[PDB]
Amino acid sequence: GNRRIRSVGEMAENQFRVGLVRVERAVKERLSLGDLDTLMPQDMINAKPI
Amino acid sequence: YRRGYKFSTYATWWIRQAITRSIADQARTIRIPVHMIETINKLNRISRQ
Repeated sequence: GNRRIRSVGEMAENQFRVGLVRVERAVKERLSLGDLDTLMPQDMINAKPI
Repeated sequence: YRRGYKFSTYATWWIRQAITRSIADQARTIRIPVHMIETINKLNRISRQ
C-alpha cells in the first residue's frame, strides 16, 4: 500500500506536458510581443520539442 | 543623442549584431562561415512554415 505502479500513459503524459512547456516559454514570449490581430496560432507553433 | 531616440534601440541593434555573429563564429567544433549560417537559418524558418 506504500507502493504504486507506473504504466505508460502516465509517463507519456509527463513528457508530453514537458514538451508543452518547452513551447510555452516561447508562447508567452511571442504572445505579449507580437501583433495581436494577425499572428495566427500556428504562426507561433514549433512542434519540434514535442 | 541628438537623434533624440532611446539609446536602447541603438545598442540593441549593435549588440544584436555582435552576439548574432559571435555565436555563429564560435559554438561549434568546426567553424562554419556565415553564408552557410544564414542559409541554415532560412531553412530552419521555412521548414516550419
